[PDB]
Amino acid sequence: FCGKGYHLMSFPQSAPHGVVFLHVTYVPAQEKNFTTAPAICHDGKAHFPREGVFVSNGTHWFVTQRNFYEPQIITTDNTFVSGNCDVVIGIVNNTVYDP
Amino acid sequence: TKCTLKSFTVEKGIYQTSNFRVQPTESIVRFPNITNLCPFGEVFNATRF
Amino acid sequence: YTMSLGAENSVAYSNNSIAIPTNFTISVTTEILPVSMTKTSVDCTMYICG
Amino acid sequence: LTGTGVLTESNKKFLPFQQFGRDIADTTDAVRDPQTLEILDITPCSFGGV
Amino acid sequence: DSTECSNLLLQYGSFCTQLNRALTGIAVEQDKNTQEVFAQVKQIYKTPPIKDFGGFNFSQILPDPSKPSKRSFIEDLLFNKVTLADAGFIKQYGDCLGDIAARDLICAQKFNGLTVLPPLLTDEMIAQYTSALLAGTITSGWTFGAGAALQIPFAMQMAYRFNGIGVTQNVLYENQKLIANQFNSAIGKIQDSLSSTA
Ligand SMILES: *[C@@H]1O[C@H](CO)[C@@H](O[C@@H]2O[C@H](CO)[C@@H](O)[C@H](O)[C@H]2NC(C)=O)[C@H](O)[C@H]1NC(C)=O
Ligand SMILES: *[C@@H]1O[C@H](CO)[C@@H](O[C@@H]2O[C@H](CO)[C@@H](O)[C@H](O)[C@H]2NC(C)=O)[C@H](O)[C@H]1NC(C)=O
Ligand SMILES: *[C@@H]1O[C@H](CO)[C@@H](O[C@@H]2O[C@H](CO)[C@@H](O)[C@H](O)[C@H]2NC(C)=O)[C@H](O)[C@H]1NC(C)=O
Ligand SMILES: *[C@@H]1O[C@H](CO)[C@@H](O[C@@H]2O[C@H](CO)[C@@H](O)[C@H](O)[C@H]2NC(C)=O)[C@H](O)[C@H]1NC(C)=O
Ligand SMILES: *[C@@H]1O[C@H](CO)[C@@H](O[C@@H]2O[C@H](CO)[C@@H](O)[C@H](O)[C@H]2NC(C)=O)[C@H](O)[C@H]1NC(C)=O
Ligand SMILES: *[C@@H]1O[C@H](CO)[C@@H](O)[C@H](O)[C@H]1NC(C)=O
Ligand SMILES: *[C@@H]1O[C@H](CO)[C@@H](O)[C@H](O)[C@H]1NC(C)=O
Ligand SMILES: *[C@@H]1O[C@H](CO)[C@@H](O)[C@H](O)[C@H]1NC(C)=O
Ligand SMILES: *[C@@H]1O[C@H](CO)[C@@H](O)[C@H](O)[C@H]1NC(C)=O
Repeated sequence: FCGKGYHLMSFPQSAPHGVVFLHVTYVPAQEKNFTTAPAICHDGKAHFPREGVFVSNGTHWFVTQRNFYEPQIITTDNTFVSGNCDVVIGIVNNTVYDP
Repeated sequence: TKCTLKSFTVEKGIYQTSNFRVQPTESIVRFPNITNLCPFGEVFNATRF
Repeated sequence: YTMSLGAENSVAYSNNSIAIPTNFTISVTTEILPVSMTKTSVDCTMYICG
Repeated sequence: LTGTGVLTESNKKFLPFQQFGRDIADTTDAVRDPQTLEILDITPCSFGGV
Repeated sequence: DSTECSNLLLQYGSFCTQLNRALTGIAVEQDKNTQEVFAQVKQIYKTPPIKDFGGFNFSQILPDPSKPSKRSFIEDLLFNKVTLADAGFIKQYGDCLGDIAARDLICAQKFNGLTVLPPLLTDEMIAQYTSALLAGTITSGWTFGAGAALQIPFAMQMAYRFNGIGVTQNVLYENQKLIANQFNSAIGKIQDSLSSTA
């Protein structure tokens, strides 16, 4: 609607019989593949991400926001628990570290 | 404005009005300086056509 | 020529794979949009009579 | 050529075989006066820009 | 068939030229309408082979590569339902009234000058835009036109879209099979409704 990428700002400028918008937008680049999971079964209970997604680098699991790779250690503050892990399809086994 | 809108009540705003204000009172005729009469006697009253 | 529909590229879909960016660019683009046109009117007495 | 309007002095130049002037081709603007050979341009009496 | 066609053109040509400039502006407006509806994102994504859509059966809207046409099943039903010029006017016109992509010069003669201009976007190019929109949507979600489409599993996109309506992801991930079955049943009821000739 207001430029390619994620919109941030738009600056109007007057123009002969019109207006010119200077759209300042966020264009992502240098993407990386990651092995992702919907939830994590720890201690017999499923942990779902409060914000972001569960991805893995090598054999270590982190939670990151979707639009930028910021690896954060999986924490009980970062996740929420709902039910058991027998019902979630695609759940992986990992530990949820507590502060 | 009333004659342009064909109504005795006009509303608030601007209105473009056609000309009714000026009427010509004098007429001028300008012809070339010609004195002699045309020879229609030669054309019309010739002995033989 | 034929009209270009867009940039040809492919994306690899998998049930356990995601793509997350590691960098970004801040891009300023210009979009030009007309707002008004030339306001014109006709004068009736000059148009009809002259 | 009969009409109703106002005349001004014009800076136009006429060829010797030309008598009337029509830049818009539906209104006679410039004319050559028959007695004095000055060229007078005719604008309408109606000031409709009101 | 006038003998004095040049004089008739000199006396009445600019009137028809203005009217034809109005009709051409209308036709260009129709082309801009088609572009602003279908060509919002000018990126063409190839249709993926059907592989792990989370139980969501998209085969009726996502087009098959086996057919020579780019259309899908539901699209085929939509174009088969609306026959062009299937109206009383067809008997007099001979289908000259609408674009069959085969209209010939004889139709202009029948309509006294009136011609039907073909659209700028071929129905193949509209079906390709629709297929690119579908493939990009299913594969990526919101990152489609943001540039650099970022692959994501469809279940996680559905979890994010439940987060959009204020429902936690556990509702989806506990009831994924039920939601997929409901979606497939709704798609089947739409197909049967389009196939019912109503
Ligand atoms: C994935 O990335 C994380 C974060 O960089 C790695 O975790 C750290 O890696 C460094 C270098 O290997 C170690 O010195 C730290 O002790 C690690 N800390 C943690 C959180 O364990 C992680 O090793 C990477 N995994 C793989 C296998 O690539
Ligand atoms: C996650 O770990 C649990 C054990 O903590 C696994 O559950 C066991 O899996 C083995 C092999 O399938 C079975 O023989 C046991 O009967 C299971 N025990 C339980 C507690 O159910 C579970 O399969 C692992 N899941 C993943 C994704 O690897
Ligand atoms: C992301 O890309 C930007 C450029 O778009 C990189 O910025 C450059 O950083 C290097 C090293 O610090 C400088 O030498 C360049 O002058 C910078 N260029 C610009 C455009 O400012 C940035 O480092 C990249 N980040 C990653 C992680 O690749
Ligand atoms: C999605 O549903 C369609 C039907 O709407 C499935 O197509 C059927 O495939 C089966 C064989 O598996 C045939 O017996 C049917 O006759 C097919 N119907 C039609 C009209 O094609 C399609 O296989 C389903 N997709 C998946 C993978 O579940
Ligand atoms: C909510 O309603 C849905 C149907 O809209 C129920 O789903 C059915 O569940 C029963 C029992 O598990 C199954 O026999 C049916 O096959 C399901 N139907 C569908 C469409 O999948 C669901 O159980 C209801 N939930 C509650 C708590 O009432
Ligand atoms: C991600 O994986 C696909 C297929 O495995 C590959 O085509 C693509 O280049 C990969 N991207 C990165 C950034 O590794
Ligand atoms: C992804 O697909 C592969 C191949 O069908 C399958 O083995 C795997 O279990 C699937 N994973 C999930 C989470 O659906
Ligand atoms: C036309 O000629 C006749 C013959 O001389 C003459 O009697 C008459 O007056 C003339 N009429 C005019 C108008 O000159
Ligand atoms: C026309 O004749 C009048 C009367 O003698 C004279 O005043 C005027 O100058 C003449 N105009 C010419 C010769 O252009």
